[PDB]
Amino acid sequence: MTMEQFLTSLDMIRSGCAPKFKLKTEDLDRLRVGDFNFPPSQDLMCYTKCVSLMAGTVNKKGEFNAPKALAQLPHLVPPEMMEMSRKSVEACRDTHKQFKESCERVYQTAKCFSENAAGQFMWP
Repeated sequence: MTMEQFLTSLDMIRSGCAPKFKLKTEDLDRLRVGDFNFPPSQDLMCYTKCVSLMAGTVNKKGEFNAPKALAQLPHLVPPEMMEMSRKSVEACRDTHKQFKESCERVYQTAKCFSENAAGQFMWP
């Protein structure tokens, strides 16, 4: 996919998940730019689980599937973002083992991704 297609995909992905939750637009826009540096509500955390479930990178228990995520990347991000995404998959594939609750497992993995990107990170 192209960067232009990617950028638009962010909104389409959000559209499938955001209506299920009570969300503040200021919070989503911070996540959108990779700013995970504020306290998340439970809704925001579960929002990230819904996004990741849409991506097929986690299961219903919030467990991150690193080999499948790696397999799915060419359908998820554009070529410009492949290497950093691959780097983050590897760097964050275990951080989900340190939390027990499914929404927090995914949120914390997502936060880890944002901290292991060399500036190029965007969340739907």
